[PDB]
Amino acid sequence: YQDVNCTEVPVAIPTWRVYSTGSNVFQTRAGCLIGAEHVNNSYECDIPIGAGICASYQQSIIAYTMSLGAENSVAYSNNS
Amino acid sequence: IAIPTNFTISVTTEILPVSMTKTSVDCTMYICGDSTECSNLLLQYGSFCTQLNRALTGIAVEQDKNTQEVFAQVKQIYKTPPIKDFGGFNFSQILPDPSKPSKRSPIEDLLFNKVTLAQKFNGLTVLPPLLTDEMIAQYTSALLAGTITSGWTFGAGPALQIPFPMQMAYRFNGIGVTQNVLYENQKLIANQFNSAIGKIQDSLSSTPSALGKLQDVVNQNAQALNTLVKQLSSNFGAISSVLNDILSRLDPPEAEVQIDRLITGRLQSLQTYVTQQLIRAAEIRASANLAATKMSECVLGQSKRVDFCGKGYHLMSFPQSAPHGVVFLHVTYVPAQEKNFTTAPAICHDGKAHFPREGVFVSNGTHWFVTQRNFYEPQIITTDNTFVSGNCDVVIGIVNNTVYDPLQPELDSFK
Amino acid sequence: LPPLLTDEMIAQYTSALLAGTITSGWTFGAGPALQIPFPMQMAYRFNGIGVTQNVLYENQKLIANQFNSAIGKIQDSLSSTPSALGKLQDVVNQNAQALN
Amino acid sequence: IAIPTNFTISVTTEILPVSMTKTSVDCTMYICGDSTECSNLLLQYGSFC
Amino acid sequence: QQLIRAAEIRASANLAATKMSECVLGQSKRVDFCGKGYHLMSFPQSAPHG
Amino acid sequence: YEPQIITTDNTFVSGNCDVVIGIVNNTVYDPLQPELDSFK
Ligand SMILES: *[C@@H]1O[C@H](CO)[C@@H](O[C@@H]2O[C@H](CO)[C@@H](O)[C@H](O)[C@H]2NC(C)=O)[C@H](O)[C@H]1NC(C)=O
Ligand SMILES: *[C@@H]1O[C@H](CO)[C@@H](O[C@@H]2O[C@H](CO)[C@@H](O)[C@H](O)[C@H]2NC(C)=O)[C@H](O)[C@H]1NC(C)=O
Ligand SMILES: *[C@@H]1O[C@H](CO)[C@@H](O[C@@H]2O[C@H](CO)[C@@H](O)[C@H](O)[C@H]2NC(C)=O)[C@H](O)[C@H]1NC(C)=O
Ligand SMILES: *[C@@H]1O[C@H](CO)[C@@H](O[C@@H]2O[C@H](CO)[C@@H](O)[C@H](O)[C@H]2NC(C)=O)[C@H](O)[C@H]1NC(C)=O
Ligand SMILES: *[C@@H]1O[C@H](CO)[C@@H](O[C@@H]2O[C@H](CO)[C@@H](O)[C@H](O)[C@H]2NC(C)=O)[C@H](O)[C@H]1NC(C)=O
Ligand SMILES: *[C@@H]1O[C@H](CO)[C@@H](O[C@@H]2O[C@H](CO)[C@@H](O)[C@H](O)[C@H]2NC(C)=O)[C@H](O)[C@H]1NC(C)=O
Ligand SMILES: *[C@@H]1O[C@H](CO)[C@@H](O)[C@H](O)[C@H]1NC(C)=O
Ligand SMILES: *[C@@H]1O[C@H](CO)[C@@H](O)[C@H](O)[C@H]1NC(C)=O
Ligand SMILES: *[C@@H]1O[C@H](CO)[C@@H](O)[C@H](O)[C@H]1NC(C)=O
Ligand SMILES: *[C@@H]1O[C@H](CO)[C@@H](O)[C@H](O)[C@H]1NC(C)=O
Ligand SMILES: *[C@@H]1O[C@H](CO)[C@@H](O)[C@H](O)[C@H]1NC(C)=O
Ligand SMILES: *[C@@H]1O[C@H](CO)[C@@H](O)[C@H](O)[C@H]1NC(C)=O
Repeated sequence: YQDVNCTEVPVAIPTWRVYSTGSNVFQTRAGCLIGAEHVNNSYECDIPIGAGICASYQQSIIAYTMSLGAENSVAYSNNS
Repeated sequence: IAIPTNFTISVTTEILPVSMTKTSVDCTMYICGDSTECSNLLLQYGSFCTQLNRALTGIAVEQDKNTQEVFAQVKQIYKTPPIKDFGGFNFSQILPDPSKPSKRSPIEDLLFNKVTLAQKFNGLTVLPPLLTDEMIAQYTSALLAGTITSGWTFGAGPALQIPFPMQMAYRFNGIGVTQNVLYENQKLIANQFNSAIGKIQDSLSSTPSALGKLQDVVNQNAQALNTLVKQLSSNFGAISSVLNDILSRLDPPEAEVQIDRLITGRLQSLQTYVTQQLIRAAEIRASANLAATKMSECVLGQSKRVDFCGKGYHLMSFPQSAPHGVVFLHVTYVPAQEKNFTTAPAICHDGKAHFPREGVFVSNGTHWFVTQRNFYEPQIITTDNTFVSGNCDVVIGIVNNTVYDPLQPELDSFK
Repeated sequence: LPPLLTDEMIAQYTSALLAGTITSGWTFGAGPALQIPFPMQMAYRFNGIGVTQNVLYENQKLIANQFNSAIGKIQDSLSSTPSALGKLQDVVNQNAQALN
Repeated sequence: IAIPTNFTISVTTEILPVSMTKTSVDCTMYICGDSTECSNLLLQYGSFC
Repeated sequence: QQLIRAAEIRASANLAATKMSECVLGQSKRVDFCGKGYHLMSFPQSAPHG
Repeated sequence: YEPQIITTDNTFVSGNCDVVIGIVNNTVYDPLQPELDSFK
């Protein structure tokens, strides 16, 4: 649901009742996603959502914060 | 001829917008405004509504690709070493500041504060960008760390570390000035670099209209949105500009005409707005492509194209994020303090002509010397730095002189 | 609306650029303009495409004659053929037709 | 292998437009043309001009 | 129509400025960017609208 | 990476030793001394 402080999805509107006021709710900047489980990990970006959040399919659908890339560091010494 | 004897390092600012504000308009709600009769009447007109929605969505998608092409160009994310010993150089202005909210560098903070910026309307909406400001800052920091520690090697293959003064020596050797010029003047170069970067912040802060380009985009987009909103309250040749009065005060049969007039007017206004947005988006896309090219060709490597990055002989560059664009800090080499000499195309010794391998023949009045072409450094003429070709008759401006053989003294001493 | 820059000032810019590039070489685009004789500038420019300086200093007359001949032929080539300046006239015609 | 033994110096022209002709059209005068009734009627249409 | 034509003319003017800066003000090593062959130099001449 | 023995043909002399920082000592072979000694 786009840009809604979703405390009122059932009022806002069969099988739709599963995706209306479900067991999983996660408020984001772009709205809130129903039917996906939040994850503390971070992977590459599948189907985007907004504000640096990409949903994906692992089963189940997971919403996570995007990961830019693998961390790296070069051993910099003044004579190497 | 006139050869300079001294140089100056300068830093120049460049600003290029790379993105717009993603937006979408409720096509049916804007024209109708939650009315059943209006929707029923609009159903006759066909599929203009879907066309407008598809065009706006296509415009909104491309901004994310613009940002992705401009910034996301490094496979990995690099990190600056905890200890900073760069041979006398100072990067505290561009590198991220740890003891600070968020992670923006002081120059980025100044840029974000300088730009002056948004509401909810009837059918209009704004979609948040795919990449937040922190991620763009992380991209810029990764690029900056990679170019500080590795050079241009991190844009081709695996990153390979190298001391900074050696990288700068390579970059002078890349414009026809030997390494010893930097290696014998390291402290002065460091001082000039630090002073130029320090002056950049004051130059940005003093003039209020320094940006002038990222603000115009915001102003004109806001003007377009405001005039689109204001177009809603117009008679358009109808009895009234509000549907409720027409519906209530008048019966339907001669009210469909007024409703149709209002629908035609609002549809025309929306179509004009969409067309203008399409043209502006094309312009912004061209600018973003140019910015991506400048990134890839100047930040990730030294450029030989004249006046592409800064005015002068290009050295290297530093990106900085901006609210809806990117800022470049081109570092260039500019000579100064020139004085004239007298030349000659060739030197005639032993009946044969001689030409310089790298440089020119000059003399300060009596004695001839070979020097470079961008820094006056005389050298004694020997066989090592000249090559012979043909006789002296064919060349026009030959002169009378001698060239020494370094082997002769040793050979005479040791038979 | 009249143009901001009259044709005389545009000609003055072009003349300044031309004088700078004949006299000072490419230096006037980097910093202060620096003197250099023209045959040495062409020696630099041959050296810049992988050809040593020998060819020019021993063939100065030939290159000068070919340069003069080519410049002379340019006038005839762009004058005799009527359909040379096509893009400019096309733009003017398009604007005039749309306004009409 | 092949290696040239002689060269020719040649020049070539190239043409690029850089500017259009500046122009402007008055919306009210074009649409109405010295008529107060037309101007009053057009005032309702909004701010297209 | 005028807006679209003006955008095209702006693109052409940008290309002309790039050619001026890259070839009049210095030698260029991009192939076939300035002429057909190994580029040496260039000279600008004005025109009515170009 | 193809290392080579430092001689006087791949290096050029410039200036004095103390002006530059980071200098290190080594020897630089001269390709003429052997044949010079071969003809005493
Ligand atoms: C080249 O320019 C630099 C600065 O642009 C000169 O450095 C100055 O030299 C004066 C005279 O000795 C002293 O005040 C300082 O050493 C420098 N001053 C500043 C403000 O930097 C330098 O002397 C010039 N010449 C050479 C050969 O380097
Ligand atoms: C031209 O330059 C040369 C070298 O730079 C000068 O030769 C030296 O000049 C100084 C000062 O006059 C003398 O102390 C040296 O003995 C000269 N060198 C030798 C090998 O004798 C020369 O004087 C300059 N000529 C000018 C400036 O007219
Ligand atoms: C550079 O120009 C000067 C004059 O501007 C040339 O000096 C002349 O050289 C010719 C050589 O045949 C003499 O016959 C003249 O008498 C000289 N003129 C004067 C006023 O002395 C000089 O030759 C030119 N240099 C080159 C390499 O062509
Ligand atoms: C440079 O030196 C050469 C060699 O000494 C000069 O050549 C002489 O020129 C005179 C001029 O009439 C002749 O009479 C001599 O016979 C020449 N000598 C030889 C060995 O050929 C030359 O004039 C000098 N100046 C230049 C080349 O400009
Ligand atoms: C290289 O080409 C030029 C012309 O393209 C040749 O110059 C011509 O030479 C013939 C015979 O000497 C003359 O009849 C012509 O008048 C010359 N033309 C010009 C424009 O000077 C030159 O001979 C060629 N080089 C070689 C080595 O054959
Ligand atoms: C760098 O090399 C020079 C000579 O190669 C070293 O000079 C030595 O100086 C000491 C006394 O100061 C003498 O006893 C030696 O005979 C000199 N030569 C050598 C080969 O040792 C110089 O000391 C070296 N640099 C440093 C920092 O030690
Ligand atoms: C959304 O509701 C929650 C709790 O009611 C709270 O975060 C806040 O009141 C709302 N957030 C908004 C309106 O941004
Ligand atoms: C991990 O996930 C849980 C449940 O979503 C959340 O409460 C917690 O803040 C997350 N982070 C850490 C560090 O536990
Ligand atoms: C070798 O290089 C790696 C990084 O490539 C660095 O971590 C390590 O400390 C270096 N070791 C030595 C002995 O130079
Ligand atoms: C770099 O400049 C800043 C300017 O305030 C200064 O505080 C800092 O000490 C400088 N860096 C070093 C290594 O001295
Ligand atoms: C340098 O130029 C000045 C005048 O521009 C002239 O008087 C002087 O002689 C020139 N220097 C030399 C070495 O010819
Ligand atoms: C490199 O850094 C170390 C410690 O900062 C210092 O002792 C050493 O002299 C430096 N190397 C050079 C060539 O200055």
